[PDB]
Amino acid sequence: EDAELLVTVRGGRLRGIRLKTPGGPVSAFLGIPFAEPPMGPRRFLPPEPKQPWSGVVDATTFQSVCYQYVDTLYPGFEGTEMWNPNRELSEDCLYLNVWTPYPRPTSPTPVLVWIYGGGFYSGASSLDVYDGRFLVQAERTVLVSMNYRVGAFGFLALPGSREAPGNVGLLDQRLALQWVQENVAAFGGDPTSVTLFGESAGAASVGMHLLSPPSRGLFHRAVLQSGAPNGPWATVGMGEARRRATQLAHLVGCPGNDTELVACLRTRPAQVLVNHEWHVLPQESVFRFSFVPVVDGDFLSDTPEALINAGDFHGLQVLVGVVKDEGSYFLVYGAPGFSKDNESLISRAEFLAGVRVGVPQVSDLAAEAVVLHYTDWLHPEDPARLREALSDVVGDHNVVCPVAQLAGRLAAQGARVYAYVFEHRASTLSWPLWMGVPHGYEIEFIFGIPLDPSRNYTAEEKIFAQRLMRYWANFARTGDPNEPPQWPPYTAGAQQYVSLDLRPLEVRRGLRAQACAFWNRFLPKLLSA
Amino acid sequence: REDAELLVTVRGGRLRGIRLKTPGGPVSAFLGIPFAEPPMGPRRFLPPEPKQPWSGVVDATTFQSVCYQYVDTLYPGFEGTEMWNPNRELSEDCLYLNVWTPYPRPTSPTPVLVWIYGGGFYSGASSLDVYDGRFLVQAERTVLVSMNYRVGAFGFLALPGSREAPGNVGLLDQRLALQWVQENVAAFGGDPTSVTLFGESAGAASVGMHLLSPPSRGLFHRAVLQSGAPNGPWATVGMGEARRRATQLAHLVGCPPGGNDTELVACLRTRPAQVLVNHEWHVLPQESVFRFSFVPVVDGDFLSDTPEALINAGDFHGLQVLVGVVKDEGSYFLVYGAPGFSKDNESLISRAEFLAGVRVGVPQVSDLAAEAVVLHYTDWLHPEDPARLREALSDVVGDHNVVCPVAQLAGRLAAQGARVYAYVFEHRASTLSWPLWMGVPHGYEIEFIFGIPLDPSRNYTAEEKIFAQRLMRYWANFARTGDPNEPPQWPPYTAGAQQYVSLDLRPLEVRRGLRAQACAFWNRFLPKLLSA
Ligand SMILES: *[C@@H]1O[C@H](CO[C@@H]2O[C@@H](C)[C@@H](O)[C@@H](O)[C@@H]2O)[C@@H](O[C@@H]2O[C@H](CO)[C@@H](O)[C@H](O)[C@H]2NC(C)=O)[C@H](O)[C@H]1NC(C)=O
Ligand SMILES: *[C@@H]1O[C@H](CO[C@@H]2O[C@@H](C)[C@@H](O)[C@@H](O)[C@@H]2O)[C@@H](O[C@@H]2O[C@H](CO)[C@@H](O)[C@H](O)[C@H]2NC(C)=O)[C@H](O)[C@H]1NC(C)=O
Ligand SMILES: *[C@@H]1O[C@H](CO[C@@H]2O[C@@H](C)[C@@H](O)[C@@H](O)[C@@H]2O)[C@@H](O[C@@H]2O[C@H](CO)[C@@H](O)[C@H](O)[C@H]2NC(C)=O)[C@H](O)[C@H]1NC(C)=O
Ligand SMILES: *[P@](=O)(/N=C(\C)N(CC)CC)OCC
Ligand SMILES: CCO[P@@H](=O)/N=C(\C)N(CC)CC
Repeated sequence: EDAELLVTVRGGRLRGIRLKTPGGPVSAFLGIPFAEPPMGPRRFLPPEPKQPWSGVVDATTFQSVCYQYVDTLYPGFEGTEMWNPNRELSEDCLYLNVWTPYPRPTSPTPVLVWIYGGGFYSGASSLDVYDGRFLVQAERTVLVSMNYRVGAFGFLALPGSREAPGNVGLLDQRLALQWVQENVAAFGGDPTSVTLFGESAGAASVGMHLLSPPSRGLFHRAVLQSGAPNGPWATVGMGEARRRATQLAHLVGCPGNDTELVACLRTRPAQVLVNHEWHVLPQESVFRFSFVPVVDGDFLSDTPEALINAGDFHGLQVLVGVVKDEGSYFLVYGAPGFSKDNESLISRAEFLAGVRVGVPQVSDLAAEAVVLHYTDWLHPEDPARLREALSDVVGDHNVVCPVAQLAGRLAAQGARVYAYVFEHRASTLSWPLWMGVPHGYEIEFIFGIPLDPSRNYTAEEKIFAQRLMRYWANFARTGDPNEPPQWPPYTAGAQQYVSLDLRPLEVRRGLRAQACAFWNRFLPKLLSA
Repeated sequence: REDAELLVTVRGGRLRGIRLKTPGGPVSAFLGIPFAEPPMGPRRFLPPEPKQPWSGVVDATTFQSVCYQYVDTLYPGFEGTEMWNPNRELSEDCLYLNVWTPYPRPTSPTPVLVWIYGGGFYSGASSLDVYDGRFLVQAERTVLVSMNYRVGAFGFLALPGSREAPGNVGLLDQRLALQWVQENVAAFGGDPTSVTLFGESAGAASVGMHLLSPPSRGLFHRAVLQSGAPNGPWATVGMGEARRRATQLAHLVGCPPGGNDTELVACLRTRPAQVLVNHEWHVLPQESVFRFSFVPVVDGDFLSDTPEALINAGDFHGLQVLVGVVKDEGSYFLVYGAPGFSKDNESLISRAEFLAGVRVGVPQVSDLAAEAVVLHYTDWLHPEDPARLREALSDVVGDHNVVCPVAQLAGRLAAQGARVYAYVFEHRASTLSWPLWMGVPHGYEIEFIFGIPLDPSRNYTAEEKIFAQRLMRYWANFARTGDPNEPPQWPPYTAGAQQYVSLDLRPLEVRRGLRAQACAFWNRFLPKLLSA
């Protein structure tokens, strides 16, 4: 009966499991309840702290995945199934996981806290690609990851109402961060050295905790991978949030009091809400999600973009970056002429049609400005160039330029910023070659998944993964990824970043500076007049 | 006695010319042929009336007066500016034309080249040294004609709808000269069935307007547009703005002491010509470069619609045109008002001066339009580099006013049935007096087209004399056949391939795109922005 796997937290006693890695054992505590189950009357409500328990909670296996849409675009395809739930769906899903070295550390060790992505409509801390055992063994850190409510269950908002205030999925994350502050020392973690990191909507979540004062005291450093809180998909206004919530109620046979409305929604099975989730969007689109954080003055006192411009970020260190081809993944989900199973050599007409889908809810004039900038007017109809251009449109608008704006504003306002572009295409990648390095496929290297012997990564890849784990952990420990070729900080003027691939670090200038000047500087002025 | 080669009878009466010496042999020149009644006194602002017949022999032996115009004083005594200033006395009695013909007179009908000078519709003269037609005629055996036309208020002041000052009379001066060519050029040996118009800057815009005006279209067969287009943002003005500028000029000179148009023009006609010139520039609505007070007006008569509309909607089958630009169209105009610019220093401007220059180089556009210009012409990896900013503002002014209007005209004509040839002139003359940073400025291909390097009193290199002879051959080949190529090839310009040739001391090099990325902004996007 192993004392290393027995831990007492404030709520009671836990029993963990000893996990094997190629580098030696790891202690894991999986499925720790940090909130009361948000069931029945608690649906749509802020999380409530988990009440204490007697006896020993079995923390030896992942708990349920929060209720979410399950992707069916390519059934059985590894490229999509790796993101789908690998545990049963349940609204009883507010659990977190702790990985720690074996034996448990006696002195405080820096803590890494992972927030998964998935467009605020999906995701789980139990996915194979988020396995924390390799990072913990290799870099001697404590790693924490939590489940948080997604879709309507986490972000349906009737603003001003108590029954459905919105942003409760963000409050799930905050409660887990508060849990870390109060309990991580029992596992050997240092609550005074907590580094948030997340990808896609998880990166947008990290940025929103940066911009919400009640969350700012719960961590010390931040890593934003391929996502930003100022992304055009990451927040929604109060009026549009109310419209989407009201439209969902109509679609599921629900009725006008906000109270009556939510009460009827609470009688519906969770799967029924999921089945109508995508139908409340105003337009046919890619890279848009129905229920996302709402700007209502509470969690976010203003839009993330306003909060970024007006903040004093002295004393903050951030690590941000993007993959080489942020836009390609999303094109197969609705852009005309695109598929993972052919070359997606689109025509000019399909390109123009894709622009309206990839840049939804903008005026015709705004769309024409997009076409002007992303057309090569010496080769206006070349299919290969059009395919690459539409990928750039979607990737720049939704990921690269929001990340570039956040990096530049934080750096100019006192933060130390390190920026990267991930440019290695995994030898095991199942997506076609034309997609390049797609969104989300740096994660497996950050987590050291290539070190798993049962996988088919090359020897060079394993060394690459170990390099990236060292950068990320160096940043967690010191706020500086460099090993004491150097990685210089990103600044609004020099705009320096490094490329991450099998070659040594290469310093370059500009995160798509010409393109992002369009999205970040001109287009806001066009839309306002 | 008399040299029969220098005696010609036209419809108005008899003329006596002069024999000119050229390095290649003699040429007959008839300079100062009256083609209209002098538009003086009551005839000021009125359409030209044909010159009434005369008895005896008119001596057409020297250039006549320059039409009344502003005289540039930016760099007094400087060759780069003085070469464009009048070289004859100013007078409203200025409606004369010139004919150069080979000596002896041609035996069979010879193709005719007709030159229309530029000068922003406010200046210019057919008598400038750089327009000397003796070298083209001797080298290529063509007949060359050039005319004076009224400029400034005298040629383009418009009170639209008014009978006393209808506007566009300077264009009617050009048309009357073209009608004179049809009726009389055969007496000099010229072929009235093979007439090629060519002009530069506002002369090129004038050529394009004759292409788009049916009464002029029957008077010529081919066109050459050098560094100018009728669809340039400076080349035409609306009816209301023309009336506002004309009314403001009258107000500035004490007329009336608006109101009745007849009375208004009658008061203007009592003012000395120099008094009108002295107030010409004060009627512009905004501080700017590349904008001129009195230009052709779109009033439904000479131009039934805007040139852009007429170009987009026209059928141009059976037409051959040659168009082109110099390498640095914008640089010349920057020293005339862009902050931080001068011919006497490097003009390495700051970011603030660049932003200020954009409003001067793109006048009368909304703040949003100006922001679009700044977005496009800023290198956001080097947003404050002075050298890059200087080059960028030159591109802004050159693309907006010359390159992109020419590219739009070239693309639409080619797509709608015309045979188009396009060039970029990239040779900086060894004799150029402008600073090195200005590159190949606007207007400095003309001396090579006219073969000026062949003048023995000039100091051009031997390569430049060979170069000049190449260009004269291209232009005359086009005049004779509609194809500059010899009976390295010059391919036609098309809306898709967008092929043009570089003209310099090296052989022809074929390239693609007349600043396609930049001109997509000016020609395709910016119009949509201004309408919303
Ligand atoms: C590339 O594929 C897309 C997607 O089509 C699907 O996948 C293909 C592998 C094939 O099995 C198709 O039959 C599938 O529908 C093609 O775009 C579709 O084209 C059809 C016309 O044949 C049209 O009815 C659909 O609406 C199109 N779908 C989308 C999303 O645009 C595309 O034509 C293929 N490119 C080729 C073949 O060059
Ligand atoms: C605008 O004024 C003209 C000119 O009026 C003439 O000149 C003034 C100085 C004054 O002496 C008037 O008495 C003159 O008549 C008008 O054109 C004249 O119209 C009359 C009547 O139809 C005619 O007999 C004259 O020949 C015209 N003179 C011309 C054409 O030179 C014109 O009608 C006025 N328009 C208005 C007031 O709208
Ligand atoms: C480059 O020259 C301009 C023009 O100034 C004139 O020309 C210069 C060559 C020199 O002879 C000056 O004395 C002339 O006044 C400079 O811009 C001017 O700067 C002065 C004061 O420095 C100001 O009063 C004028 O308004 C400016 N004019 C314009 C059009 O901006 C410019 O500063 C010079 N650049 C240098 C020296 O780097
Ligand atoms: P992100 O939330 N993340 C996505 C789509 N992902 C699958 C590749 C990683 C979990 O994108 C929407 C912002
Ligand atoms: C539209 C303004 O440009 P154009 O009229 N021509 C110019 C300025 N010159 C002087 C270099 C040639 C006569």
